[PDB]
Amino acid sequence: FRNMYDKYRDAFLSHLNEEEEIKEHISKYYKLLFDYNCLGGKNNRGILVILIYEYVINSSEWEKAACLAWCIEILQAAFLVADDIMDKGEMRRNKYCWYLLKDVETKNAVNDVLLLYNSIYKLIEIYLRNESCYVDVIATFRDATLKTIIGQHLDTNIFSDKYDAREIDVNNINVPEQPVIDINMINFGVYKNIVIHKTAYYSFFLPIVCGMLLAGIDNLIYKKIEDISMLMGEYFQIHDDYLDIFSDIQNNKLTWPLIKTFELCSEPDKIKIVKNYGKNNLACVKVIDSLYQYKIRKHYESYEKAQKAKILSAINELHHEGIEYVLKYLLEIL
Amino acid sequence: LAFFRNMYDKYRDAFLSHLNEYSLEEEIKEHISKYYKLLFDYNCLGGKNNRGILVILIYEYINSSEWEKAACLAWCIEILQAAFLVADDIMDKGEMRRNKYCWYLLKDVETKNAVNDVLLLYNSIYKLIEIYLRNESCYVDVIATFRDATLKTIIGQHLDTNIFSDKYSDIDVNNINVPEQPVIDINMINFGVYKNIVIHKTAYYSFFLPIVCGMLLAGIDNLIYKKIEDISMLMGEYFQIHDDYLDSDIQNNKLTWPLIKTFELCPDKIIVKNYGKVIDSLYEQYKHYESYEKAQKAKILSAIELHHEGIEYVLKYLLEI
Ligand SMILES: CCCCCCCCOc1cc(O)cc(CSc2ccccc2C(=O)O)c1
Ligand SMILES: CCCCCCCCOc1cc(O)cc(CSc2ccccc2C(=O)O)c1
Repeated sequence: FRNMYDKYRDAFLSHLNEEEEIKEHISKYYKLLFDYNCLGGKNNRGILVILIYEYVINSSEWEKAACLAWCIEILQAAFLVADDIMDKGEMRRNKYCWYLLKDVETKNAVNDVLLLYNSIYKLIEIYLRNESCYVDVIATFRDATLKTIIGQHLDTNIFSDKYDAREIDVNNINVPEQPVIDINMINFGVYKNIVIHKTAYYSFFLPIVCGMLLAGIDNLIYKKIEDISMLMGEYFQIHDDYLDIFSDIQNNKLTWPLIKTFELCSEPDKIKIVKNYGKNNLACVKVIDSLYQYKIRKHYESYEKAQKAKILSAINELHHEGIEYVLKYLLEIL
Repeated sequence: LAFFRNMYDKYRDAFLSHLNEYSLEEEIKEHISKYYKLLFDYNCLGGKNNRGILVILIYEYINSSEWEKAACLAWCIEILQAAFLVADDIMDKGEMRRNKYCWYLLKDVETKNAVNDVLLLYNSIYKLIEIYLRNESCYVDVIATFRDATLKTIIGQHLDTNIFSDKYSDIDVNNINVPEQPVIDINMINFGVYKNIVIHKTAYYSFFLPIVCGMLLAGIDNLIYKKIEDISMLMGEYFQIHDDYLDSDIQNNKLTWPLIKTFELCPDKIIVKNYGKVIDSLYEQYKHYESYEKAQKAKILSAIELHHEGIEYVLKYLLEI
């Protein structure tokens, strides 16, 4: 996989490359945009396409599968660039975030998101325009992205001022909304709504469905895969929330640990939480951290056991030895 | 007409419905709606709608089902326009757009949302086209037209943003310290480059796309598309240049027509010390626009050798308005 990279980068660079001085500057820039942001990640989404396809093969077919696999990694790159803009991040994959670079800046990074994003659909035209799944593939990418955009919306706004059912001041361009958690949003239903949309569709559903469509599978097994994907996304974002404890607390994010602590702590501790969650002051966080007291460590281990079981149960009702093997596999390496 | 402007709520609500069919909780769905209805309303309405009407005109030159599909494409262009405006304002750090505050400036919105909202508006387009034209034979071609124009636009934007920048000289992935102070580069101050920028940044999506949209839906592939591409390239220029004439362009260190015309014509070049912060008085110093508009209008009418009385009429018409 990691070998095929240059081929797809260059095919798109080629597309762009049809005044000479200008063409040359464009290339130096866009090659870096690709290299800087597409390489360096673990590539789980990418390999998943290749694995699922394999288990459901001449060189031409790999060419097409590896294309889809790389298009996922591009999508990922686009999301990381955008998310770092939005969250005002510092570090990503142990380098500076793209937008932070003096030769890049926020102005270019925005434009670059749209570029990466659209690059995907061009590469799919180059390699799969004639395949019968073509239209379905481009649709999968579109629908997964839309779901991701909504999941991102929610994650950004769940505790925000705009969330009665007061509307938006199209005249207030000044003053800020003193980041303040909203106890009404601190429940599992909402969290799942965010986590499923923000991560499950593009991290699991998309790659699997890509590998399945190319292979010729529409059939009632896609909805089975959607549900497994929903389950995996949760299992997994929640894992991530467990680690980012050992910026989210100051970044005022809805996390699993936050919700578990809330449904579990005494009416007086809930108030401490509200006074310290998301605020700048270090005493405030050193303290949420100490509330995590309710042995969140242990409550995770309990959830991981139970959720892993829910995931395996749904996989065994799939009736496809090849896909079952891959998903059992990914659930070990995820 | 304002028949077009009437169809608006239908397409906005179709896409809002799509969202409202997601696996979410009712309270959450309600907030989502409130927000996205505003994103559409605030950014899609208020414009002149030339790109929109162009689709409807070209197509016309018809039962209700056909309008439904053509007005879809027409609105999709206006949504595209909305997304480009939102994005451009973030990039150029703008203040006012259509005589209100820019979307991203709003305290309930901020840069963090606006970015995400550009992607949402953009993708909304392709969903609307699935809804209204999934079964049409031109479907695949239509979605590609939108894709290719966007890509050209994106490149045009890249150029417009960077033509005078530090990296364009005869990238440091470790420098994150406030950017270099902006300086024009005399090497870039020529017509070739400017047409490169203006063609890509505006011509494909403002002219080519809406015309090709009206053409594909109508059943025209044929060798007349490349004719339309060229007219479209020409109009793009004719028109960005007009906008340069009305023109914070000097202040924003932008490559403009007046800048290039003055440069090829003017010790005065050493412009370099004041552009991007008297430039104004260098312009009244050196009428040349009125000369170009007469010549370019002629070049455009001459190309409209199209052999199609219906299309020719509309293009002659748009060139007036
Ligand atoms: C339109 C707005 C875009 C919204 C998209 C939000 C993106 C955040 O969702 C994520 C959540 C996670 O838990 C993990 C990851 C990637 S794994 C990863 C993580 C860090 C570094 C490298 C990698 C790597 O393997 O490539 C993504
Ligand atoms: C993602 C890459 C970023 C893309 C950036 C593309 C730049 C888009 O900005 C513009 C370009 C133009 O050539 C003209 C206009 C104003 S026309 C207009 C203005 C306000 C209302 C209605 C209209 C109308 O003619 O319908 C704006």
